[PDB]
This record gives sequence, C-alpha cells and structure tokens, in this order.
Amino acid sequence: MELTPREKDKLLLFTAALVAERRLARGLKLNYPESVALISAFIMEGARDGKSVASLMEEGRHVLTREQVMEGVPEMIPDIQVEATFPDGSKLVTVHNPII
Amino acid sequence: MELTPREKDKLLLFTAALVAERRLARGLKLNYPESVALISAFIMEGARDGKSVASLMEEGRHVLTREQVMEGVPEMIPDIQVEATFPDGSKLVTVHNPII
Amino acid sequence: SNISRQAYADMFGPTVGDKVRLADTELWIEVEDDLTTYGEEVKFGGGKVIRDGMGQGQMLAADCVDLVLTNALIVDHWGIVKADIGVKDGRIFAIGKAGNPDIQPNVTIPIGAATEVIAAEGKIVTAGGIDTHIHWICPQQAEEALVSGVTTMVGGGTGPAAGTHATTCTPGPWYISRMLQAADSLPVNIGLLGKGNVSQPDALREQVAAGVIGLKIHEDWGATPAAIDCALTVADEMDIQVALHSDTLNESGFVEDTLAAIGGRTIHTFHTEGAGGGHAPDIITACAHPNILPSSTNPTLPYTLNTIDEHLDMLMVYHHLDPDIAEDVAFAESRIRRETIAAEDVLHDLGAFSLTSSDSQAMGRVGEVILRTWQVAHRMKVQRGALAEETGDNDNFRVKRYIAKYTINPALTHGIAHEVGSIEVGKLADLVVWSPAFFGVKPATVIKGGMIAIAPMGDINASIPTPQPVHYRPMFGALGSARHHCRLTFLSQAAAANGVAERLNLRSAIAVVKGCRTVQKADMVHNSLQPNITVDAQTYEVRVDGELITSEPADVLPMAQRYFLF
Amino acid sequence: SNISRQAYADMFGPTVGDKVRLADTELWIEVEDDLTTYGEEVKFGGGKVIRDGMGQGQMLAADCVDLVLTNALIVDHWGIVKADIGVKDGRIFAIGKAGNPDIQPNVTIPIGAATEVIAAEGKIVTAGGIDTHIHWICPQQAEEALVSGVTTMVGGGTGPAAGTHATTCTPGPWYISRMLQAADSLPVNIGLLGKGNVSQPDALREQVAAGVIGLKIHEDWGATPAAIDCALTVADEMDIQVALHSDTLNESGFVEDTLAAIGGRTIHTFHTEGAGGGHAPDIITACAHPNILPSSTNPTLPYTLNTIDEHLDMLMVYHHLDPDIAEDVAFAESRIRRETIAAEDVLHDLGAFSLTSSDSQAMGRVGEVILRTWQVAHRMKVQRGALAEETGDNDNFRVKRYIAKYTINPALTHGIAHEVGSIEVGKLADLVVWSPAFFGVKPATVIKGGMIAIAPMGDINASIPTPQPVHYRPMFGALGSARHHCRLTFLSQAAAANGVAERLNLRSAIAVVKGCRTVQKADMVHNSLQPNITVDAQTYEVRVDGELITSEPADVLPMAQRYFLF
Amino acid sequence: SNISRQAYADMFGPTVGDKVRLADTELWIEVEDDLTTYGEEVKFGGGKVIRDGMGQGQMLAADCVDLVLTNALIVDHWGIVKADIGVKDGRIFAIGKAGNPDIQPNVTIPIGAATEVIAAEGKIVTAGGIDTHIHWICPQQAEEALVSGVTTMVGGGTGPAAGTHATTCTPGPWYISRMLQAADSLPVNIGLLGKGNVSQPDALREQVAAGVIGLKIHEDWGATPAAIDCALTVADEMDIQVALHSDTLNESGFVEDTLAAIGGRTIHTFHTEGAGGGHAPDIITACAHPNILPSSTNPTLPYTLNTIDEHLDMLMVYHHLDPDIAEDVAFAESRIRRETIAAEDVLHDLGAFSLTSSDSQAMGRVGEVILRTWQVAHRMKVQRGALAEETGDNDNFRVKRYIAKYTINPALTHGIAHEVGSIEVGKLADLVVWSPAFFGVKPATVIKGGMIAIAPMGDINASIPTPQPVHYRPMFGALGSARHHCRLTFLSQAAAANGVAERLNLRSAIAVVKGCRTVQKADMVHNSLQPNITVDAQTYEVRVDGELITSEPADVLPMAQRYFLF
Amino acid sequence: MIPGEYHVKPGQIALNTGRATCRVVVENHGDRPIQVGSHYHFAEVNPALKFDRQQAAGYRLNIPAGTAVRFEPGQKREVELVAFAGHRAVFGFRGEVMGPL
Ligand code: NI
Ligand code: NI
Ligand code: NI
Ligand code: NI
Ligand code: NI
Ligand code: NI
Repeated sequence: MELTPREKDKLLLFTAALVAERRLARGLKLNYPESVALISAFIMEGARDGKSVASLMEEGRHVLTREQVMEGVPEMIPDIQVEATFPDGSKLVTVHNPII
Repeated sequence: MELTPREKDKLLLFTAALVAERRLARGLKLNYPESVALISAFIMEGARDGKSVASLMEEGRHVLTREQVMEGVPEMIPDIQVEATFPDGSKLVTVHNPII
Repeated sequence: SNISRQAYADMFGPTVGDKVRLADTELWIEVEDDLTTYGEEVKFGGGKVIRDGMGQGQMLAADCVDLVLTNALIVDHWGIVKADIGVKDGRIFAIGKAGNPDIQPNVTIPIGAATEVIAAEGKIVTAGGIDTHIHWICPQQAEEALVSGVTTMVGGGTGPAAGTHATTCTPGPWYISRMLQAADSLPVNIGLLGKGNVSQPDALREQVAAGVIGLKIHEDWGATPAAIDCALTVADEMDIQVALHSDTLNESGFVEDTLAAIGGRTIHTFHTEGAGGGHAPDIITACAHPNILPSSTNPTLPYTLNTIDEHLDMLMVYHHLDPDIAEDVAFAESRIRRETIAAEDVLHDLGAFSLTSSDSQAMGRVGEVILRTWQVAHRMKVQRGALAEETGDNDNFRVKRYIAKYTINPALTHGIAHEVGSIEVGKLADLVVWSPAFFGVKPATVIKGGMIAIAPMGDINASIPTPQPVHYRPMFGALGSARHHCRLTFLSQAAAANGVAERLNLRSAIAVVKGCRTVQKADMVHNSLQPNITVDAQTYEVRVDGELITSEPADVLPMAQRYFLF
Repeated sequence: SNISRQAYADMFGPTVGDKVRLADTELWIEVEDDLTTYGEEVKFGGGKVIRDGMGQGQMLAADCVDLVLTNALIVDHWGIVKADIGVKDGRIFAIGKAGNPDIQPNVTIPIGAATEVIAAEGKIVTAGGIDTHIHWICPQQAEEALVSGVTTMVGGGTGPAAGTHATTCTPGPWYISRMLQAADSLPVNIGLLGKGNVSQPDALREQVAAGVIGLKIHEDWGATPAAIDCALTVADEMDIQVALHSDTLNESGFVEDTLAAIGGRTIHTFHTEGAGGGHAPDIITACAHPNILPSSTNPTLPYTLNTIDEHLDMLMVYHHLDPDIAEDVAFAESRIRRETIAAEDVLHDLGAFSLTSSDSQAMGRVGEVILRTWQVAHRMKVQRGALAEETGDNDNFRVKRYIAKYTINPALTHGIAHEVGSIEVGKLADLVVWSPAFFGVKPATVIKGGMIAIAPMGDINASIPTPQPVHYRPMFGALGSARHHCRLTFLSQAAAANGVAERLNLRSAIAVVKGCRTVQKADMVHNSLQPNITVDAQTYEVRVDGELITSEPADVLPMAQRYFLF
Repeated sequence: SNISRQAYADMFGPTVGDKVRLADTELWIEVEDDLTTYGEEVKFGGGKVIRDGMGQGQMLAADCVDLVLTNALIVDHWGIVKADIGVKDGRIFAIGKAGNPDIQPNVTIPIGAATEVIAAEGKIVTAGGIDTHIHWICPQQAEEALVSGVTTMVGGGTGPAAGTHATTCTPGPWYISRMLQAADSLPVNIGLLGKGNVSQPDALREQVAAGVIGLKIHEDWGATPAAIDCALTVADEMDIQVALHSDTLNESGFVEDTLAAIGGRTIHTFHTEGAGGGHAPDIITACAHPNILPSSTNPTLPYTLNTIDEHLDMLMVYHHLDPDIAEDVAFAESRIRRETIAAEDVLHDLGAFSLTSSDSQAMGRVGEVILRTWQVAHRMKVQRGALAEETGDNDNFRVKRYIAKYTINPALTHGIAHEVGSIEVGKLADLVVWSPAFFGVKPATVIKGGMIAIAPMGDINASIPTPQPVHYRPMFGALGSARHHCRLTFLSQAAAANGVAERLNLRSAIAVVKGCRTVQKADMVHNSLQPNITVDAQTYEVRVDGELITSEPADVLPMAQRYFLF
Repeated sequence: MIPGEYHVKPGQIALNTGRATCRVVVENHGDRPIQVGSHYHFAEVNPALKFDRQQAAGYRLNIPAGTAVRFEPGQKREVELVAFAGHRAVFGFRGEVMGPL
C-alpha cells in the first residue's frame, strides 16, 4: 500500500466517523467531536466519488441538523474543513455553518 | 489485551480494508491501496477461520477482478503477501497475480 | 553470449534507446547513454556477481566505496543515463561502472569488503528535492516532506504561532537559536529565514549573525520600499538570500515601485503568480527581470476544474475575511485570478518560472511539491506538445527542465548548490530511488547522507520485509547520532565564524551558504527565460510579446486517485 | 472614531464590563480592567498594525520582547484583566500595552524585528497547571498532562513497579539519578519525591543529596510516628517538603497521634478527604491546622451519582481485596464514605482545602486535574450560590479561588513559586491559551518556557493547519535540545551544591527549591480557612462549628459528554 | 501458625512440589526448591511486611539493594526455584531471602529506604533472550523483539538495502561506525557483525578494529574456502566469532570441503538445517563436529502442516525465482526438504542443535524466537515423551534444555556470557517477568539493566493502570539517558583499545567480547550432543547411527490463536 | 496505459564482445547438484566437476552477468568460457592462484 503519513492520519478520521455513525444510528444526539468526524468523513467519500468542491461545500451543510446534536454544538462549529484526493488531485473543502 | 506492536500494526491493515470494502459496495472501481488492503484483510480472516495456506493462495486470486479496479492496477500488483496466526502459528501467504 | 533486449531490460533495467513511462502520465523518458560494458554488469545475490574475488575486490576500505547503487537509471538536469553510483563518506563518489578491477574491465567504482549494495536495476534515481518555502508550523512537516522525496527544507517559523501561520520568519536571536537546536531532531537538511521587515540594518545583521541563511520580507510585517531596501543592503553585505512576498494592497506603491526599490539586486520572489501574495494583479510581471529568481507555490499547480472554488474560500478562511461584506470579497477577487493561474502553467513550461515550492500549511501542500511539478509537465505536454528544445521521440528535455525546478535551481537560489541539489561528484548523497510505476508519488527508498532515512516497510515480525501492511517508517538514518551525521544545518558565514554551532552545541554537520548575491535568472538551469510579459490592469489577461498566454483546466490528473487511500 | 461594543469584542476580544461564560458551565467572568488605549490595540496580519515603522519598532533584540501575546484575557489569582503579554528569554517580561513607542502612546512592551506574535484576542490565557501528586507509572502521563494544561509535574516512581503503583516514591540514589536523567526527555518541569519512610536520618539525607525535592511518607512503607518525625527532622534541615499519606489502619495510633508526631511542622497532606488513603475515618480534620497544606486527589471531585459505586470497586481492585470475605469489605466501607466525599466539595468552596491534584493511575486521573476543579466550582455555584467574597454580578472571586488550587498554591507548597505558578514578571513563561468554549477542557496552545510545546494540529499536508483530523501533536518546544532549554528539573539545594546536574550530565535548565518549611495554611492564596471541623466516629458526618457540611451528587456535569469522543 | 497449601500458593506463589503449566502447552514445571523461611516471606502493600522497622531495615543505600523481585519462581538453565531476587547497580546482586536482618532470620538480600519493589509472587522470572541472527533491516525490530522478551540482539545490516535484506553484514568502517551510533537509540544490548567475505586479512581487521564483534560469511558475498579460511584466521587472532551461511550451490565444493576449510576452528553455523541457506542437502551434518556451534532460524520451528507450502513460496519470493522455469524450481526443491525440516525438531530435543534465533525479515520472525522454541518442546513432549534425563513427574529437564537455547548458549557462542545470558550474580539485570498463562507469549514486565523498559500499559488517564486498552508501551528504561545507562554496546577488544567509543562519542555502557575462540560444542549447556548423523544424497533422509530421525507435522499449536488478535 | 511501463526496442545485446573464449565438456561426477555463477573462476569450481582445468585457467562462464549453470549428478554438457579481464589477477575461490594469471 505504501501508506504515507497523511493517508494514515486520515484513517484516524475515518474511524472516528465510524463511532459517530453508529451512535447516530442508535438515535443519540451527537456531541462536538462526533459531529466534526461524521461530516468530515462524508466529504472525503464525496471526493472519492468524483463530486466537485462546489457541490460538497453545499451538501456538507445537510448531513446533520440542529435536532440531531447536543445543545451548543452547532455554535462550536462555525465551519468544517477537510482535504481529500479528487480526480484532479488534493483540494480543500470548507463547509461554513454545517449544522443548522 | 496486551497488544504487541504487530497486532496493532494489523489493526491499520484491517481499517484500510474497511474503507475499500465500503467503496466497492458503492460500485466504485478500486485503486491501488484499496485493492491491496481488501485482498490482504480477506486472507487474515481466512487464517482466523483455520483455512490452509494452500487454499488461501488460490482463493485470494478471486477477491477482485480486473473489472472492479481502475486501469493499470492489476499490473501494479504482481503479488500480495500477508501473515496471520493460523491454528499452527504464523504463516506467510503469497498470492501471485491476485487480480485478473 | 547474446541476450534479447526484453530479457535484458527485465534483468538489468532498460538501456540505450528504451523508453519508460513516468508513473501514469504521458511523459516518456528515453535512456540517452549507458556507462556499462555488456556482460560485466554487477548484480548482487546468490551465485551472482558481487562476491569475493569476482565482482568484489581485495582493496582496503579507503580504496573502495561504502555504498553502490547498481544499474540505476539516473534522471537529473544533466542527463537521463544508466550507470552505477558510488557513495563514499556520505557523498557522491562517482557515476560510472562498478566492480573489481582484478577481473573486470572499465571499473571506475571499486567494490570491496566494506561496500554495501542497493540494487537499483529497474528503478529511477534522482537527487533529493529542495523546498525553499517552508512555514515551520509543526515538526511533523519534515517527515511528510521526506516521504515525498524532499531532503532539504528552507523556511522560517517558531511553531503554530500567528506570525508563522502567515510568514516564513523565525524572529530574532532567541527563536533562531531555539530552532537551530530543534533542527538536529529532524531528518532533513535545514536552513532558516529571519524576519527581514525593518528599516534599521543592525536588527537584520543580528539575526544573520545568529544563524539565518536568508531574510523573508512579508507584507504582514510591512513590505515597504524602506524595509525592502534595508533587507537587500544587509543581504548584499552578508551573502544571504532575500525572499519576497510583496505589498498586495498596493499601499506603498504598485509593482513598479517595488521593483524600483529592489534596484536590480538579487531576490527570490515567492509565489510569483500572485494567489499566494503580492501586488494585485501584476506581481507576475517580475519574471521578466534578470535579478529576480521566481518560484511558484503548489496549490495553483496545475490549473484544474476545482482550483478557483477552493482558492476563493481558502483565501477567505486564511485571512479571516467576511464573505458577506462586499468590501472584503473585492480584495478576494483581486488576489485569485483565473487569468494568471492558467498562464503560470505555461510560464513554467517555457522556463519563465524557475522553481516550485510548497508554502507549507499557509496555502501550500508540503508533501506535494514533486507530485504537482510533474502534473504540470503532463498537462503542458498534453496541451502544448513537444518543446522547441526536444530532440528525438521522447520528453527528455521537458523532464530535465522540470526536475531542475525542485532540485538544482532552489539550491542555486539559496546558495547551497555546493552541497546539495543534484547528482554530481562531491555533493551530499541525498538520493531518492523510485519504481517507474510510482515515480514522483511514493518513493522506494529515501537516502540521506549515505544512509537510508525512510522507506516503505512491511510487517516487522514477518519472515520478509514485504508482507502487508506496508507503510513509511523511519530507518537508521533518522536515528539519534546517525541522523546528526547524515544531515546538515546551514548557517550564514557570519554565524559560522562567530562559533554559533559550538555555542548552541549543535550536533549535526554544518554547511555554510555562499553565492546568494551573484545568482541571476540566466543561471537557472533550463529555466532562464525573461519574457516581455504584461498584465492588463482591468481584465488581468497575461500577454508575452502581445500574444495571450493561457491554458485549460484539467478535470482529471495523473498521480492522484490511483495511488492514494484518501 | 467610534465602534460599537459588540463589533469591538469580535475584533479585539472583550473589554471592561463584558462577561464570558467558562465553557458550558454556569460560571461567568467579567473583565475587571483593560490595560489598552482604545484605538491603539496591536493586531497582526495583512495591512494590520504590527508592521515596520507602525506597531513594530526599530529597536535591537535586546530592547524588545521575543514573543507577544496580543489582546489576551488573563485569568489568574490576582485578576481577570485584558492586556498584552510580553515574553523575553523564556520568562514573563511584562503585562501591559505592546507596540512601538515611536508612534504609539503608553507602550510598555516594545515589539521589534525580533518579535514573534501569538494572536490571543478572544482567548483566555492562564498559567500552566502544577500537579504535585504524580505516580511515575509510565512516561506517557507527561503528554496527557501537558495536553490538559499542566506544565509542571511533581511526584515519584520508577515505572510500573509495585512500589510506584502504590506510592509516589523514587527509592534511593540509583533510581533517583536514573529518573533525573529520564526527565530530560519529558516536556514538563519535573521534581522528584524520595521514600521518606525510615527511622534513620542518613538514609533520607542521601536521597535528598541525590536530588529529590521532597519525601513521601506512605502507609505502605510504614507511616509510623517514628518514620514521620524522622522525615520532618531532615526536611527541616534540608529545606524540602514532606507529603503525607497517613496510617489508614490506625495501627500505630489515631489521627491525633499522627498530628502529635508532626508537631506543628510544615507538611502537605495528600488526599485529605481520606478515600485515597489516611486515618479512617477522620483524616479530613487535618485541614484545621496552620502547618497543614491540604490537597485533594481528583476521582472524588466532584461528588456525582456514580462516585460511590465506582470507588468501592476501584479500592477493591487496587488493594487486591476479596469482596466476599466480610473482613475485607469492612475496611472498604471505612475508606469510602459518602459523608466525607460530599463535604470535601464544600470545603474546597470555603477554602479549607487549598490544592487539587491527580494521584495519577493510583486512584486519580492525570488529564483531569483542571477539568474536575472547574466542575466542582460549577456544582458549588449551583448549590450554594455566590461566595461571601463576591462583588458584582459575576463569579470572579470563585474563579480566582479555584484557579489558585492548581497553579500558585501547589507552587508555594513545594517551594517552586519563584519559578512557576502564576503569570507574574520574572517567572518561567509556562502559559496556556484557551478558547472560551473549551476552557479547562481542550487548550488551543500550550507554551513551555517561551516555546509552543503542544497544540491541536490538523492535516500535515493540508493547505492550512485547520483541516481535519485535528488532534494534539508535539511541537518544536518538545524537541531535543529546544526542549531542554524550555523545561526545568528541580533539585534540592544540597544536590545543586554537590554538582548532581554535572555528574549525571543533565541537559535541561536546573531550578532549586526553597521555602518549603516556612509556608503555612495562611499563605495559601484565597484558600487559608482553618475551620473548627469534626467527624463523628460512628456516622462519619462532617461538621464545622457544629453545622453539618454536605452536598448533593450530580447526575450530569459540564465539561463532559459534549467534548469527548469516548 | 498453619496455612493450607492452596491458600499459600494464592498468597505467595507456588512452593516445593507444586507444578505449574507453561501457558497452554503440555509442559509442566515443578518447584525444585524454595529459599524462604515459611512465615518470613516479604510482601509489599498496605499493612504488609515491607515497612519501616519491619521487613525494611535502617541501612544506607550502599548496604541494601536498589530493587527486589519478591517471591519469584525462577526458570533458568540451572534450576526452577522459588526465591527473592536482589538487583544493585543494574546487576544481579543475589538470589535468596530478602528482608530486614534486624527482625528477620536468614536475610541475604537487605531491603532499605533505597529499595524499590516488584511483586513477583505468582509470576515466572527468566533471563532476557538473546537473538544472534538479526538482519538490521529496520529499527522497529528492536521494539518487537524487546516486547517478546529478547534483550540482546546481535546481527548486521544498514537498513532496507539489498545486502542487508540477504545477509547479516554491516560493511566497513563507515557503516559500522554509523550503526554503532544508531544503537544508542535502541532499548536492547547490541553487537554488530561485519562482512567476512574477503581473501585479504587487513580488510577484515579494519572492520574488527572499527567495532564489529564478529564476521558473517554469507554465500551471497561468496562463501568460498579462501574467504572462510581468511575470516577464521583473523577471528583467531582478534578473539571474535564467525557466523556461517555456507555455499548452497555446492559451487566451490560440497559440505565436506567447507568443513575441511574450517579446519577444526570454532564457528557458529546459522540455520544448520538448511532451509535458510547452506550446502544442499546435507549442511545439517555439521552438528556432529566439536568446533561447530549450531543454531536454527525460526520459520521451520516446529514442523507444521503449512510449513512446506509457505516455505516453497517464501524462498521463491525472497530469491526472485521464476516458478514456471523448471531450472529454478529444482534449486527450490533442493533447499526446502520435509526430511530435514522434520528431523531438526528431534535434533533440538536431543540437544544436537544448541541455539534458536530468528533471521529477522530474511526468512525469520523477530518476535517469535522464544514462542517457537517452546512450541517445539511441546510438540516433542507430545511425540517423544519424557527425555532420558528427566527425573520426577515433570518436564523440568526438557524446560532447562530448551531455555538454554535462547539465553546462555547464544551468550557463550558470541563471547558475551560474562555480561548477560542467565540469572546469576554479577550479570546485567536483564529480566523478564511472566504470568504463567502467558509464559513465552506476552510478558508482564521487561527489565533492562535494572529499569523497566517496556510493559503492558492500560489507559494513561485512568484511575488505575489496568483499564483497557492495554498494549505494550516504552517505559522510563527506554528513555534518553536512562536508556544509555541501562543498555550495552558490545565491542571487539581491538575497538575498545582504539578508543572507538570515545571517537564516535557513544553514550551507552560498553562491554567487550571475549572467549569466542575457545567455546566448543561440549560447552553448550544441556545441548552438547555430537551425533553420528548422515543425510542420504538422493532421498534426503536424516539418520543418526543408522536410525531414521523424523517427526509428524502439527495441525494446531499452543501459544497461537488463543493469544493473538491477528 | 500501464503505470511505469517500458517500451523496450526490439533486438539483441552482444555480451563480452572482443574477448577470448573456449568450449569445454564438463561432467558432474558427484552425487549432489552443483551450480556455477557467471563470474566464478571456472578452474577452481567444485572438484567433482571433471574437465580440463588447465584450459579453464583465467576463464569464467560466457553467460549473462548474474546467471548460473546447473549440473545435476552425472550431468555432462559443453559450456563456453570467456577470459577474465582487468588486471587478470585471481584472488579467492579455492586459493589455487592468489595472484596474476
Ligand atoms: Ni507569501
Ligand atoms: Ni508562505
Ligand atoms: Ni496516597
Ligand atoms: Ni498516590
Ligand atoms: Ni543465511
Ligand atoms: Ni539471515
């Protein structure tokens, strides 16, 4: 595989998102780290699919709603940023006010 | 658990394979690292089941086909090697030209 | 006897006339020369050639190399040739034919009992990359860069502090001393840049005497004509380089005023295209001058379909700009221009831009300097075809022009070409071994000062080093005292003389910079073009001799999704 | 001109009269004073104030600070004020107004070419925490503590050995020397405690001469009157502190006998409530004496719904007690008492208990000293309302009383307040920067000796330092020689004189402890109460002046599930 | 009073006559002797024995041990006994009865204020393992080996280079010097082997003078009679050991020619069975000679159902053999023989083979030397029953014979038995503590030079060290300067005299090898058999005195799937 | 498209050109297989291989570098040898020459 440090670091984000994913499935209101991990992993998969940065900046704002996270969480996340390998290389996706 | 360095290292391979597994499920053509991780994890589970080295060297060649991976990938993987604890201890499984 | 060319290539790697595809790009290289004697190639292994009395001689350690890279296909600014590479005392000893003079002919690289062997047949070997635009935001950047194939890092910073997040400056004696001490822990050659923004010369001299090999002039600390002139005056007297990030706001004047302040003195302009900073919107015109050594930072290389979208927001987040307030987004529009971003790719292809760098974690990707440089070359071949300098049915010249952008040119620009920058005798043995299918993406071995420092490594407990999981791990060359011996800390001549290394008790080898004032655009290997370039103030269109310079955005690039897990 | 207060707070952080909520607790702080001149605040960035000739002057390195924390909201035992913080030579230079005297007024912290900038507007800055109850079970504890905001660790141990699992003792010269050498590798200030349980003075003097800054008397090694008196006699002559874990079994006598043995001499009583060890069930009465400096360990802070259940079993596992044998569970019942556990919270609120500590991996959580201290303050505000000392509609005084529990008081108790413990001029620059939403939970930056040592860091290869995954990673301040320069190893005066640092070839800066014998309860900042406290031998009820002291267990706490992944 | 044997065993571990099962194997050990005085056992804890005036005396540091391992069940080549182990100055002080002579009888290991305690009741303690077949392919191997219970590593290499992938050779002065410097960073004792394949003596002497403690003769560099004789001549004059990997190809002669070249001089034959390399197919006959110290590498230990299948392909991949070309697979068949692989297990049981080693990442598993050695003993007990030397109803003798294979014998073979190799007074305190259920698989504590270097550690932030996740983590004994003090770098006598340690500025303790030329098969503890062994050239059948030696392949083994996650 | 693929031009390579060669019939009289490498001094190979050792003096196998020729027990075959070059000084092997020639 010849995994570089950045590929291995992203494995950490993916795993954190698996934890969040299962908890949301149980019907829990996500906390701060769970919310950031879930939305972040969503974007990385979008890039693997070949979606554009423009599409993801918008779609990322519909992963979680205010009713699916604990009180105060939406305000603790003014934005979420993550990079992934798009068909045209690494690009940065910034999702402003992802939770509403 | 008293996990040794090698057990922890294999947790990295397992997780890389979870990423590949989900992408294949979506219908994507796997890339180089995804392909190596998926086939590798398959073998480790085979050893946990108690399958022989001889059986796995063959079965490993039927996990992915040329139509399930990106162009050039089969040629980037002349073989795949992985070790796991068989009922009779650690053994090395080498799968030659796993993707066809 | 006789052997077919295909069987030969499989056993010893390609030879004269054979072509090799660089990774998954459309770039093909052709072997120009082979320094071997057919039938006398050295090969290591059971029953092979490198054995006592055979390919290995009886000479003492002093009369043989410490390491030999056998049957390597060298790709450097001077040629694409097949040869054996000898390393002795951590430096490049010779490029030629290895073996034992007792029974073999034309031996120029003697192998003896004291010789270690690295089998490079079927592999491409290149010098280590040199990134001259590092923001020392975190130490983790050194491993990321090393893994990508970059062995020298020049920049400034003190950690995740605001000043460093924005500029490549290590402010003052205390932080400079602290960072020089910390550098001993990192597996790459390092040189630091101080804060050059001051109108009092002695404040700059102090920093140089403390150890910085250059001064960064950044607009955030005030890139005014007074500051610029002051920095250049000190640079001229202390033989150090100045890196510039000009006044984007046009607050003290326009690009012509800045150029006037520089006054024909040598200077390295950072991210000359402008997106990363500089006079809006024509800082790019600087590449026309003889005293300007121009480089690009990597997020804009090459122009792709998602570039503008990501950049507009990247700039917004990085500068804390309010997107809904019309007054802020106007400045955003002035910095990110599709017109200059597309032209930059072409200017690299023509040789008007001479270096590529990252701009680590401050609008740049530290592990993508090499990778992006090749993506640009691929995109330019696809769009523009063969360069006027090409000869034969290959891309050899384009390959030499581009590899120089991250190896020899940055070395020349910063006064360290006497130590590193290329595969030439006497230079530090910083080498990178690549498998053709992974060229520019994932290295097979990264050698620092004659010792392997990092390489892909499989299961530690396995019967062999190849079983999964295979990922990059630090080797002996990155450990304690062996590391110190295999890396260099560059100092200014003033610091070296003041005994800074002894005072701080620096453990690594020391190298002194020199020749920073005498380099000019004409000295940039394969990238010395000084075009009559203009930028339309209203439309931002870039023209050279009146002709419009532009390119089309890529939707898919090589060296991307086929290699990375994320 | 004029600017509205809200826009002002968004740009420069809050000012006089504004209130800020501490994380998700009910604690609110109000800015008491602002040392700026409105309109002259320094801000770093493109086109901002800290630029050549503007907010940055022309002075040489000696006449300006190395680092400036701009627009910081300081929270310390002496005040909650807005100001700029200057750091020079690794120490706190001044708390005032930063800038350039050439064009700005009231400048007390000069910024020059040699100055690095950390933008603290909108952030809260505090001194580094000091944990004086460390069991050196593993080196990994130092990173865990550093990340939480603790910069100094005092304790004893030799690794995961039985003696260390149970006591904070580094036994004898050999292990003491070995641990002092190992300390150079850790990114926190360190001081060691030796085994004080012996009735032969010379065996204690040896340990002190070897380097320990204190002696731990633990019941597992025999907390007898003879041992206690011996340790105190040596402490009195060598100016070192004694930490006590009394005889829980009441084997040599009751609490009154132990107090009699101490004989009015200075001593730091560990986990004074009793759950962590000590005379059953009234060791808590010790907080009434003038010579006793009382601290709590953290698992009992604050009293919650699951406390008793977890503790009863924790004690069982830790002491290898057999749950089915009535004779063992009786001793369990004697140590874990709901009555004393509930009272302890109140005693902290009243200032009868002066310190908080962990008791790392021996009935304590190393990364939760700060976090739990604030949870107690929250719970006490909710249950008891405003303290009698409060002024204004805020919790400022309660905040000052509690922050002193893990900063200045432990420093005073162990004789290191001359080096660390608070944000005052001349002290080592161990600072912690917090975002209000994460105060006491997850730091934004942890500075050691003037250099950032650890901080949250995003993707290393990203264009900016903010993309995910963001997790704590060691910075330059934690690397090799830079680390040695930014940390302190505390020694006893005897060791310093004997040349122990030179003999062991210790690389870090050295600091000597002093004033351990002269501190008394009256010296504990905001926590000097000596209550007439009694404990009923049968019911375990705690009373002060006859009134019952108690509290209710929390079902939910702030700084918990909203911040952690697990 | 009186106590029942079961309650006694639960409190103090087993005593004389009790038996203990080794992990999940069929091997049972019986306590042969107990050095205690019933009623006077030392136990640490609340209200226990090791307390001031009780089990702990009043002596100064010089008159008491630094560390005491209480109630340990020792398993070493000399006995299986219950006793207390005293450690002083990093070395084994005494094996006897610990305590305070003031009130206890028969005290031979005095405990004082300066004594740390490790509770070993219920645990088995053994010397650290010694692997003499290391390929320094990567530094990560040291941690893997340490975790398994191996504290000394002898081998050669320079990193992931072709020469090292194939041979245990550190070629020449430069690489040798570099590797000696790198060794200071690793937590295990280290000794290096140079390249012994040369027919010019001075080229070997140089390497020895540079620091190697032995020379590796490998067929890949040419294992010719001329080379072998040259290496042995130098070894004879410089008191260093020679390790041999003979000519598998039979190119220069057959096994008898190699033996003739050796000429009765001392030599350590690597992987004597042949699969790992050597004269095809009878290199195994070497174990019959008095001057040959024979060892096995681990992938063939023990013979199992999947062995041949994995080996045939492992050899193919490792040697780059083409499976479809009949000419290559013939050589494959000559090296991997079911006949010799099955016999090897029996030869170990009889004591004809004296050492076990790994052959790390070059057809061997670095973390499985100990584990596989016990699996062989288990398989041999199951198939062959009790050894002729057994006495009583236990496997004590078989256990002593096998533990010697990876502890005392390798130490004797390489001239380092004066420092390490067994639990005897005066030797470096490299000890491994095991819980019986995990013996040989996962250690409870690994001690290096008197300090714990690595051990299982649970949640760092937990209230106790036991909560999950529990995994191996480096302790204080593996940190910077403490590490240097607790490890040894072995040098040749010539290097020690030349001042190599001072020249390279080596920080760790130095030990010199001696007695490598005088060891013979008769000196191998419990493994000195010289059988009249023959190998049929056609059938490959192994016979001793005409009787066929063979065994059956295991389908399931202990110390496997019950313990590992993968 | 195949990442890193070669485009080897068709043809053949002539090895060890311009050097003296000679053919020798060799027979393995031993009971175990013998395999000789391309650069080994043929005159000093395993004593079980019967041939004119005098003719092989200063010669090695005329085969591609790194390859070898195998001789199973009783196997007889004709091999082509090429003369050593350089200083033509033989050191090592079975120690029969240890000097020039
Ligand atoms: Ni810039
Ligand atoms: Ni920059
Ligand atoms: Ni305690
Ligand atoms: Ni404690
Ligand atoms: Ni071998
Ligand atoms: Ni080996």
